[PDB]
Amino acid sequence: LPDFHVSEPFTLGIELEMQVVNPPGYDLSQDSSMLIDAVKNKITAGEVKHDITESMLELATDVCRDINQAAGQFSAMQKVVLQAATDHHLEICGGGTHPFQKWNFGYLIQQATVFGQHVHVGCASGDDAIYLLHGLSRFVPHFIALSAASPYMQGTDTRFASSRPNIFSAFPDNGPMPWVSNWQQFEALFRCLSYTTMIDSIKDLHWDIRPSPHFGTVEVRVMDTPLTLSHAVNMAGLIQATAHWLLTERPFKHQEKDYLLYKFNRFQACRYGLEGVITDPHTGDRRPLTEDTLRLLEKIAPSAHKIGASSAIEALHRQVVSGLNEAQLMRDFVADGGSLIGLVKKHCEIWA
Amino acid sequence: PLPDFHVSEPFTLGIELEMQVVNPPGYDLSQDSSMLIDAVKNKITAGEVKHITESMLELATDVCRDINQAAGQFSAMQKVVLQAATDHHLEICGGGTHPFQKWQQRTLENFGYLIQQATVFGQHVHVGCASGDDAIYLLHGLSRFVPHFIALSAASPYMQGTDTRFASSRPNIFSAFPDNGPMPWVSNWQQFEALFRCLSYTTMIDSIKDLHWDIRPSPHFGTVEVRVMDTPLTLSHAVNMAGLIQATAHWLLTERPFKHQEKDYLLYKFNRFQACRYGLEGVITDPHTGDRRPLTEDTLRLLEKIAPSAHKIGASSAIEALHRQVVSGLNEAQLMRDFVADGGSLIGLVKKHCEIWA
Repeated sequence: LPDFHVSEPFTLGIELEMQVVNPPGYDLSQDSSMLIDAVKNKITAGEVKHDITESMLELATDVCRDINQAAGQFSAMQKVVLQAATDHHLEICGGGTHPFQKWNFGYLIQQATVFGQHVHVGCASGDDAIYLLHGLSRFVPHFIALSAASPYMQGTDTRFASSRPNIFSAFPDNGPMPWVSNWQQFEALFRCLSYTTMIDSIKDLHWDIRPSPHFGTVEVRVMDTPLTLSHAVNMAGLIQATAHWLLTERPFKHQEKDYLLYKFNRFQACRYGLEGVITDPHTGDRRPLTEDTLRLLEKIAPSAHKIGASSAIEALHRQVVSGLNEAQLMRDFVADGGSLIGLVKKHCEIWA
Repeated sequence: PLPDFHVSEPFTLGIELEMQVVNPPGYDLSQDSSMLIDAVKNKITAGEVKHITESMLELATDVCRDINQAAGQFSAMQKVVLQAATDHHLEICGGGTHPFQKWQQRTLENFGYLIQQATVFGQHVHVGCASGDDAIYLLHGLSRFVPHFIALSAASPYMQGTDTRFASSRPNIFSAFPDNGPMPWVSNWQQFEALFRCLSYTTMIDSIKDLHWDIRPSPHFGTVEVRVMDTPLTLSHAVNMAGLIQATAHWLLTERPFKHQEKDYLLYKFNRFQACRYGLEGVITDPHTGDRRPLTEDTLRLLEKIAPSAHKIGASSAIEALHRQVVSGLNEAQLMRDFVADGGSLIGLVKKHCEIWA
């Protein structure tokens, strides 16, 4: 593995996997490679690629300093993209799963395509990356609940706020990174994992949060892709302010037992969103995520000012206080008599 | 708190087989394994026959001293069950999954669509031990061969009518639950209680029985329970898998051949996946040395180390039959695939599996 790249203070990078739908039926497209081959010169900052499926358009920012910069690169990418979409009679929308799309790892891979948002935070060293990773792992339940946007799967209400994460549960590498206390221990772990033929690079390990020594960042990849660009930017600010608070204040001394209930709390967030309950593994104390998330928001507020994300922190606070659950909001649209086709159309208009 | 760990006679055996009750002439999972059970009330001389899941019949031996006593208790329950079946026009067969069946507690609330799949069927083996520390040592020893147990028992390539491409797909059914796979690491009984105390702080678990681990300790029965295997097509195989586990348990606790450390589990999920997907053709990788070898080869090394222990406890037959299987280059999953490749239907396949069990 290469030396851990020394990145600039808390740099930021965002990747969004958007859905490409084909009107008027509004199911996922399969001919969206021509979208990239339509913006292959119409994007100055950031990057746009596509999956092997052709139903996903990935937008990525370059390395930014704050959410205002990310927001600008996304805004500029959005105009071109929307133009190309219209030019090809296609539409773009966010969300963790397409509501009705129906589909060697055999059948595990034969499930509908899903859409996630990844956020990269710069670190100065490997030991800092490891500290940042463990610190962020504590709020993964919170990051999932705040971004949950995938209640529907193949036409049925799964009851989950975010069902997308269930699609990877059978894979060996799913979930939290195995524990390591520092960068040296991480290199040994990666060395051991590399023994299998399945693992050749870190890119192959789909942990919820993973470090990158080549880019000098820690990557959070547990979130559903948001319905709007602004919410995606706010989640990124949230993660950047938490990173700043963790690394500058070092509020915790990380212990393996901090991860004991990691999967149980992760499940509660996927299944119930902010109404899920988080349990402390050391004391057994339980708290709804709405309450606990408000406490995270108040704790990282000063750090949010410092790196320019206080506006994201304030908006997330307003949303937790009022409820605003996209999962439910989708269910209400449908409960009010709207159709899944209509819901996808609504989401296309919303993203624009 | 958890019960004190019951002092069992070491190496005794308790076996459970969840059998499939199918309905001719369509051969789908039946919804009457109840009237069949009520038909065998009392008839069972030793052991027990119970359901949960109207398509499932569970055959459980009592606590046995050796595999022969076990082969005995099953053979007798089998005759009884086979006759009750005949009188109700139902049939019985093994296998980890029903090849074409499609789906129709406080678990629904929590998991929703995740548990609304097809019924899966496993063989469970309980090995008695003297204490909690011994149970922990025994569990870690057995965790090293979980890939071997799965591969040797693989018999669930089909799921809901479709070929999954796995040898044993049943072990994935619980991949979405927070407590599936290997038990979190603890080094002795004292730490295990601390582990269980932690886990029970959550809503879905108040007892050892709510845990979906591959291998689970039972302070109540005074046993270490291996629960990763698919229910085999025959009773002889079920009995032979129990003898392997018993022989390995004997080798582990008497020779104490490994010095257990958390790093031993590092590649547990990758090796577990290789077994599920390719059966004995799977490759096993050591996390320490990085050595890679197919499960066929590794299973033969296991059979060698446990031959002496098997002789003393009366399970050499199990070991020899397993050895022939390993070098036979044939596996239930491929035999099911060949059947279908040759023109057979999944329905025909189930009918054939009922004739095999009988």
